[PDB]
Amino acid sequence: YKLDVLSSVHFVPKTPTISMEDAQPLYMSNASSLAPQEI
Amino acid sequence: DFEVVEEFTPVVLATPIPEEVQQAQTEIKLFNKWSFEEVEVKDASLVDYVQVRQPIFVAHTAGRYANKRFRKAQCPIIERLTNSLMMNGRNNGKKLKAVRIIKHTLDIINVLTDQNPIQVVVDAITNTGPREDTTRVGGGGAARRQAVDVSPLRRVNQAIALLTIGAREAAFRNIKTIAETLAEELINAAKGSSTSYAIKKKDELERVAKSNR
Amino acid sequence: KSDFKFSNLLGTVYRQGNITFSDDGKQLLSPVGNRVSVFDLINNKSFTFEYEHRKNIAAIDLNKQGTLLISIDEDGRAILVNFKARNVLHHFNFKEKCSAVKFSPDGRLFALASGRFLQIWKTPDVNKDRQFAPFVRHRVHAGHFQDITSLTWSQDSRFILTTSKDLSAKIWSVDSEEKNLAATTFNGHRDYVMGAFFSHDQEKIYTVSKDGAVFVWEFTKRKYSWRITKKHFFYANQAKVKCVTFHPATRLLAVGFTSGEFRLYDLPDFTLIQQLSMGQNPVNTVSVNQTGEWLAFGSSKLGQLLVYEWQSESYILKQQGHFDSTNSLAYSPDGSRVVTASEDGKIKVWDITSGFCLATFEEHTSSVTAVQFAKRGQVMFSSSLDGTVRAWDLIRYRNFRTFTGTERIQFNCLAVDPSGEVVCAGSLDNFDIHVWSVQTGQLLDALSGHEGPVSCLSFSQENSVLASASWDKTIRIWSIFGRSQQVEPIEVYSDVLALSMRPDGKEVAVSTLKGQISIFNIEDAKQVGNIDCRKDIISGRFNQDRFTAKNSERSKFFTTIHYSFDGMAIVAGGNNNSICLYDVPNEVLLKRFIVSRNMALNGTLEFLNSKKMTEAGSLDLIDDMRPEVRVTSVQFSPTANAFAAASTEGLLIYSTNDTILFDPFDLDVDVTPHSTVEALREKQFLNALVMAFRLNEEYLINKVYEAIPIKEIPLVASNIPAIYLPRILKFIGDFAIESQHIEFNLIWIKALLSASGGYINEHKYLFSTAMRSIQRFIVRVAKEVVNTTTDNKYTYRFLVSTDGSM
Amino acid sequence: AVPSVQTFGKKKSATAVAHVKAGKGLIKVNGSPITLVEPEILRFKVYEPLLLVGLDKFSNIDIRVRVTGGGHVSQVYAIRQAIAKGLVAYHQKYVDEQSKNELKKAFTSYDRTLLIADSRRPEPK
Amino acid sequence: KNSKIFSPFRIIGNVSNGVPFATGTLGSTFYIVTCVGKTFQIYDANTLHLLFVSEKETPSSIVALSAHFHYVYAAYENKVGIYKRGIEEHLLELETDANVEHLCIFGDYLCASTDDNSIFIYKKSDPQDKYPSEFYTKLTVTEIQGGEIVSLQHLATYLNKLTVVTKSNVLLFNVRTGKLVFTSNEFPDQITTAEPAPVLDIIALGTVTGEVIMFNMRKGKRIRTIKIPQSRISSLSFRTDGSSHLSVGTSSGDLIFYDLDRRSRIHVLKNIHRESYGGVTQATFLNGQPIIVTSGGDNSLKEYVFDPSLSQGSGDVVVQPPRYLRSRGGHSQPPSYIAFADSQSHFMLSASKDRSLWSFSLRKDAQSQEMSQRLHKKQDGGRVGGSTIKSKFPEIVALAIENARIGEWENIITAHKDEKFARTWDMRNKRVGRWTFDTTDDGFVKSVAMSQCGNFGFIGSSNGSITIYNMQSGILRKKYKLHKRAVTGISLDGMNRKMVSCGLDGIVGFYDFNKSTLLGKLKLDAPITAMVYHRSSDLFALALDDLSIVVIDAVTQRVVRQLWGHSNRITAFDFSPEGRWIVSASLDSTIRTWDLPTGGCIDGIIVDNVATNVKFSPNGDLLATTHVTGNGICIWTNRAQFKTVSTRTIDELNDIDFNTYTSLEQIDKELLTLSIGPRSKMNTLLHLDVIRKRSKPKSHFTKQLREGSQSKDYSSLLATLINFSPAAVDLEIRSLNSFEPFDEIVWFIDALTQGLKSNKNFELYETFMSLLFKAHGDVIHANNKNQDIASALQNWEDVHKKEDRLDDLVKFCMGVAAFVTTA
RNA sequence: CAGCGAAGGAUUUGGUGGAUUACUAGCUAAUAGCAAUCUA
Repeated sequence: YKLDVLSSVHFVPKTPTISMEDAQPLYMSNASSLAPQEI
Repeated sequence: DFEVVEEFTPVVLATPIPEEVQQAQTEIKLFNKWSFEEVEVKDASLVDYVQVRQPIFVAHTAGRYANKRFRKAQCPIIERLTNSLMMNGRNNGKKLKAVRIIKHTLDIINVLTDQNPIQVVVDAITNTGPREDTTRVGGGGAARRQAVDVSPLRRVNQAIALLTIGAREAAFRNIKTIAETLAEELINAAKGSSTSYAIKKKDELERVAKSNR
Repeated sequence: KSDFKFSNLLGTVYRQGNITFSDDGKQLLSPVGNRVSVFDLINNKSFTFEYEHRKNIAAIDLNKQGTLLISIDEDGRAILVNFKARNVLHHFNFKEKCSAVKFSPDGRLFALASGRFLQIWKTPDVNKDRQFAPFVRHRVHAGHFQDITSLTWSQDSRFILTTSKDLSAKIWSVDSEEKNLAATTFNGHRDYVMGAFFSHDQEKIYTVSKDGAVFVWEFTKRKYSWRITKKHFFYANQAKVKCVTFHPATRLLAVGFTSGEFRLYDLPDFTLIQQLSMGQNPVNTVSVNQTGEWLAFGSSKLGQLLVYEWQSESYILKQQGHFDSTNSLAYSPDGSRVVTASEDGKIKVWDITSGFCLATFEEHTSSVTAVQFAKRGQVMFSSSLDGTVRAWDLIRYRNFRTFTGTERIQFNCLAVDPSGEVVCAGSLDNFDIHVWSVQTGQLLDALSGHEGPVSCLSFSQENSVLASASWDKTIRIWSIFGRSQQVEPIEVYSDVLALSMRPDGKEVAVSTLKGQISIFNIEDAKQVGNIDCRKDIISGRFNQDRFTAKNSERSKFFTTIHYSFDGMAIVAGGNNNSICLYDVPNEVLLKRFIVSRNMALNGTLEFLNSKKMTEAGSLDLIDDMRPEVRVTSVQFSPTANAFAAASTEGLLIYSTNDTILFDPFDLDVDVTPHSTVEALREKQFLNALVMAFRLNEEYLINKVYEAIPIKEIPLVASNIPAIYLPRILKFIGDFAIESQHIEFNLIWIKALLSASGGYINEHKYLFSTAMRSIQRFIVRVAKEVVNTTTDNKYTYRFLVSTDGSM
Repeated sequence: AVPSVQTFGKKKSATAVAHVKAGKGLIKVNGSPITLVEPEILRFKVYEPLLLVGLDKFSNIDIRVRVTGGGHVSQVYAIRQAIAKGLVAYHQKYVDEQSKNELKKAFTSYDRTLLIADSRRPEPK
Repeated sequence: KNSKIFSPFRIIGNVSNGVPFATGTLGSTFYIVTCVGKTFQIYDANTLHLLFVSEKETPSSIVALSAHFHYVYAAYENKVGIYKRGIEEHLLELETDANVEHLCIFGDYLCASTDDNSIFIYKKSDPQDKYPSEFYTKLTVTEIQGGEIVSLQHLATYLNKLTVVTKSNVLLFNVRTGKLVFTSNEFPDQITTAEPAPVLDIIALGTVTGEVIMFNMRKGKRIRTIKIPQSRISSLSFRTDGSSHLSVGTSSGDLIFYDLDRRSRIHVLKNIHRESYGGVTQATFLNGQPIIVTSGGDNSLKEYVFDPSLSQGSGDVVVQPPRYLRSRGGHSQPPSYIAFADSQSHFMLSASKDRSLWSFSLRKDAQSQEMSQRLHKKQDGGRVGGSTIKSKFPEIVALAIENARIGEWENIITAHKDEKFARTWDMRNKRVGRWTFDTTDDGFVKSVAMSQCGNFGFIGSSNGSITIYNMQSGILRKKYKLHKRAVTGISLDGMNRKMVSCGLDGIVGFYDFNKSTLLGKLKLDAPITAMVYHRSSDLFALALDDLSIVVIDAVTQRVVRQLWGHSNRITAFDFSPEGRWIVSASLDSTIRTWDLPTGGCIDGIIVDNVATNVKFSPNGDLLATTHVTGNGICIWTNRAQFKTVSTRTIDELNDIDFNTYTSLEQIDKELLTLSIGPRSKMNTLLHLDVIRKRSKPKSHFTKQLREGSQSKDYSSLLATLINFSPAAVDLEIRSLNSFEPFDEIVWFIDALTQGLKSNKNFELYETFMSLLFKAHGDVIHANNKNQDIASALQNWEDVHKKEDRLDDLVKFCMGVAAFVTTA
């Protein structure tokens, strides 16, 4: 990160129950997103 | 009525240009003599396969019309004719000579039959292009053929080839030059008068296609 | 047709300020950038306000009537806005850096806290007209010694309780005739007191320090004045308190810390109810609905927010965005959901109807350079600097293929055959185009011919020829398939960026580095024409550069162009703050948008303020870097006139609302909306329909369209003339996507493309954006309704026809 | 001092330099007048930059063109390319940029080989 | 008249009018309260920004104002308004019909004087409150005691005295007992100014002949006299920074600085303000400051600073002349032509009858600055013509802006009065452009326009020729010659395809560019005096001379609208930037709005002065009108942007009135209809178990149900059921209390049966049935063939069978849509 | 050389003043006093 932020033109910005996981994939209320081959 | 005034001082420049040239700046004519407009492909099916909508000055455009497939069917028909006319073992490369002899050719085409020689050569192409032929299919290696039809690119190409080599073969050992020989061949082909080499070979090929149909 | 108002800002769901619910628990106001977004929760929608601030905003409030809000940025340039009309009302300059503003529960007085002074002002009215100086100052109080940190009212508008980075926290009466009722000052905390709250009756005063202490002041005895009754504590060790709120009637405290944690308590008992975290970066702002069911937590550094229902633990929306890393864009081929590819390496998937994400893809390690969609909606490819072009299914929402090179080279642009059988990517350091089969993941080939890096790629959507553009000042056309592998080069003047080819697949627009954009017919190599696009893109002079904006040449060119979907208008965007759009037959600019008008971004102003210049160095390079403004990739939507542009503040999305315009079509003296409504009430429905189309007023189209009855929709749909089909087809699409009369719409579509299907069939590109919205409507409401009604049918049939009793 | 502009033009090995400046309307190739240019059948290939767009655009400039190398047809293509882009560059710098891209539209609609030579060839099939 | 679309906002670009201003101090600050016609304005004096304005106008014009510390005392027809921060805090109605003339403030006693030598003095009720609110008494000077009044003031260190200055005599008062005390001597000519001195108890008073008497009222004498030849004196002041300097201001536009310690003219100033607009109306030193604030009647306020001396030893003998410091002005005559510069509605341009051009800024009113007439030198060798003296330009008639190539070459064009050519300007660097576009047929310029690509300018001469020019060289391109009298309007499209000419002959000529032929000609039956093209929507509205506003669309060349109804010449239009309205002002003192869809007249404001020019902002929020009189420019705020307005033809269904249209519930009962609102209610209801299971971190209804059961209709139950939250819907429907009889299950299935019988909300009724089936369909499958629930399911499917036409429809439409979009 | 062309023409450069963000007045111990003083 530090070497490719100085080698670039455009700016780069940089226990409890859960950290809540706000960046979630797979979500259109999907549970069995597996393929039938994969089952 | 109405007018549009674009120029406000006439053309008086220091190198005095010829008057026919500064008259040709109003509209482009081939060789400064023949207007490309009011020239129509009388046939259908060869329109947009003989380029006449884009006027030129001389027949020596240096574009690239052999790298793609069909883009040799877009360079204009006059220099298509002169490029086929340059083809023989004695006189390859000499397309300036080819340009000037088709200049003399279509000039005397005009002075004989005066409509405009580009119209003469366009409907000469449409009348000379064959509409069917055969193909020598195997059939056990017999005397076996079958009539097929001809795509218009092959029609235009074979018409140009027939006209040029007919002019060459009729001007081989005669008093006439290749210029006036191509002129009379194009005039006979424009009338479709069944006399010239190309129209004779066209009717012969369609005859054997109809026979072996 | 080309009057794109600023519709929405997708991405960056919160960055900086204070979240605020409305009065009714329906809308959530989030301080997104220099603008304010509004998320409508139940009608699952959103918008962003069109007005802009000159720096990042830092205070939001609207009155409890929900009528007008004010918003204050970093230097106090307060802007107030009719909330129900979305227009600005008045600008104002409070002279110093505000921290918190609060309207009254009455909503007739708002007080704010600029620096150490607090000041009560009285509000203007929505009903009284736009005065010149509408703000009448009520009073200003100066009882503090350092900056105020927070501010609250009583439940009535009589007392106002303020708290500061000065260790004390004080109280005030709003009139001059309640000075004995409250004038005192509450000392006693160790660190910055940032919470001060009345109870539900105004007798208990809860105060909250920074280091986790909570005192409960109460007006009791050893006349007698505000004895602290209890020192409750938090005991989070390295987590000092960052943001406090307190719902009074349900008696709910909510505290977010430095550690990225929050807790909500029932305060008058002091019982911990919930303690949990959202990440390793602090909860910058809590706010709570008036009915106490919902809370809202904003964390600034990762740019996330979360509305949480605490009674039944069900999250209404949890969202996370980016900043200045929005490296490319794509639409789904039905213009319903958007894909944002961002430079930290992740693939957010937004949707346009709402404003929210629905799926990230945290897979790549380094940056993701470009994405695009393929194979009938539901495959999209993403191309990175990891050395990876990887596929993504957008139904199972998973990866399924990953093509690499042979040596880990960074990729920069990709394209994909519309018949999704080959995927092509181009790099900065190999001069080649890598082709992969996609049904089998092996490397098909690498095809060459350039001698500089390939800047951009595309596939023709019909005849499958490929067009690449590279810094050899060269565009190159490959015919790959069908036994030939035939190349054809085309020279251009300067080096090339940003190829984009027309939806006919007949010509190609390239955006060269000299500020020009050329168009090449690809059946020939012939240039049709070019637009000099240089002298009409305002490039902002930066803070640190020592040349003028005129002689600057940082961005006097474009870096991503795109066509419209009729092949008639190029939108273009670059590393400057202008996104322009041109129309290619007349070859002329027809609109230029500026993307941002705040100086917090770097390259916005072409003329910097002279007072900041000193004897040596400007006064903004003195640290106590600044992000440039770029528009990395721009696309027109498939199913709208709208278009999106991915800039440093996320996706800007501009759109047409043909509601507010008079955009008629060959009317004359007789045709009048009164004439169409009389033609409808004398029921010549075809004549009233074309009589409404000529007005091109969409509410007349709505009225005539609804008032046509069912038994002759085939008759009018037969008799409707040819030149109105794009208008009626696109109208039925963009009204039916959010309408309700589903059987009416489907009768209309069936009538239309039964009576005139062939005309569409021979004018596919005339209706390409028309009947894509129709297919979006079909497969995204009507097919779902049919799916559940068939599931009910089959579950009934099974639960009757089968038996069993044991 | 006097407003001038120098452009180039290249066919296969012929090279043409064009000094275009403000003047009275004289067009000279190696001191010879523009009319006396061999091989006399491509004099219109030389003429078409000053003939497509009308001599009124040539009334105020004068052009001197040096040519080296190549044969006859290469020299006349080099001459016409140098004349064309010299006129375009003069109108880009000293007069109307609107007239500049008018001229560029005219030349590119006729043939862009009159503005950009096709250099990078051949192909290893 | 009152309006209903546009509300008036502010008259911008206006600084002074000629009333003597006043000044006030706050700490170590200084504010200048100047009058502008009816409202006043409060500048500060350090940076001379605007600070305040009156929040609403006065009934008459303000005749006299003064200022104490926070408060501004305005004075008009019969009253005196005590104001604070530009807001009126107390009216004071005088006990007469006589018009008030002058006033003064001192201590407690306010003192105003009417136009018949009657002096109402007022007193503060409490010697501690902020302003004099209570009438104390009424003195009256009679013609025995002196002439008719010309000023009054309380000079300093006088125990509740006052000094009335008449035209012939000075006369004191003791205002507590209402007594006169000391009439002065006789004065042999009319005096017109009297200002006190910062020395003890003397007052300087200047006459109509140019002499200043210095009356010592304690002594009752005169001390000295400054004689000046034939100068109508207007305004005195003194400088109070120690070095004694008197300063007279002569109504011939002169400002003379006298020393008093050695009776010498320090420096004269000639033609500081214009002569004919009153000269130096009021000039004063700020006390303790070596600066001067002058104000003329010519809409100008200036500050002149005295520099420190260059003689460090001599000092007070060598005085440096006054420099010029900050100043704020407008043009001093009513503005002829008015444009809006940018799309942001920030800058606007005026050009006035006094031949000056200004760029006003309606955002912040210290940004307004004059454009400058300094010619760019001819770099081809020529010499600048015109005259040798730099007079201002001839009067501006028309002009045209296109901010598309702003500052890169020349930007805006203008068209002057009766001169044969039409010079151009630049807006970014704000001065005169290089070139002068000429008509080439000796006709004066009458119309100017330019392309929105910022290249081509368009001159339309009085002899019908339209010459077009390029604006980065200044050369001519082509000369369109169609008309045979004065061309009055030029425009060109957005995309430069077709242009429109508009003559006085009635010929409207539709030409196109890039092929210089014309393609359309229209003849109207009147002469034409104006044309406004709406470049967005391709309509353009023309004045006529039978008072029509003929709106023609440029594509099919129809006369598409004809707005009738004016009584005199229509001086101006503008399109609303949406193109819905034409606002047109005309010489019957009216300004009307035309809703051009309906062709109607929405409202007509009867404005008191005839509005010459009317312009809408690039964005639809501001309507700037300029009138026959008034030095300013009145901007108007349309309330139509904040609330929707009617459409109703006035002369001195509600949905098509208010331009809107709500969608009906369903067209009939034969048609299906989804639920009103979000289309995600279906997905959240079908998946809210897995939604909460993925979003987890690691009765009234039964009452209504049996009510509707015994009343045998469930419409009230369904109206309850539809519209509450999915969590509460599932938590309610999950528990339905059904062990033996299942009456509740039969009631619910019959309720959904009655619901989807109506063909309404049927997506919601389908997902409610599916929610019940996932909830406790196990008991339905268990005691299947229970007669009641089997009857409920039987007639439920018998009503469900009608909903197969939906999937027939959509599986038709999807297949044929895919076929016509692929093949 | 020419012409343009009202009692000069054409350039170099300093200083001051106004803009470069959207105009609600100053100070203090601030529900008030000050602006001549916060002291008893």
